[PDB]
Amino acid sequence: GTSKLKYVLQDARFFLIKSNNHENVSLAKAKGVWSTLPVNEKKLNLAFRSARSVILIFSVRESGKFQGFARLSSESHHGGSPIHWVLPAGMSAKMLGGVFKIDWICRRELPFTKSAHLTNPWNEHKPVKIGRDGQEIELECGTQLCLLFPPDESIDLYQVIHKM
Repeated sequence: GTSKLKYVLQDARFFLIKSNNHENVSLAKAKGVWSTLPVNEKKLNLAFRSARSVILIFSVRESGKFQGFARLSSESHHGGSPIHWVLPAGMSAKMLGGVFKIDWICRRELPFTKSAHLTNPWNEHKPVKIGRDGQEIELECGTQLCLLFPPDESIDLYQVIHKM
């Protein structure tokens, strides 16, 4: 192991990402990309310039779990190959912001039952599973949450460390 993970998480910022379907998290895991609505895009871009690591912690709505976490490797950008997200009903791709490149740190899941002792001061000290898409997670809560995930032995944090 956990030592390189702790190094990556040192003074990181953390954001809760809520997806309405597994297809979008699967696409993000395969392609190393994420896109969000402009209100969250602006916050993530500010954070990316502001901290050594910005960590996105993903949860599919109604799943009762987190599906993993990843680190921003870029600010948002436009003009690339279109990602075929499964968009919510009535949503258009034009409504989205740009695309963030992300490096996955853990692709394993964590059930909410394992994070019940962690509350987020920035969301009224509600359990950290609770929050709108884009809710920032306070440093200590987010660090402890990420350390709860099962180790993902497929990932080598050496290359992510060099991006810091």
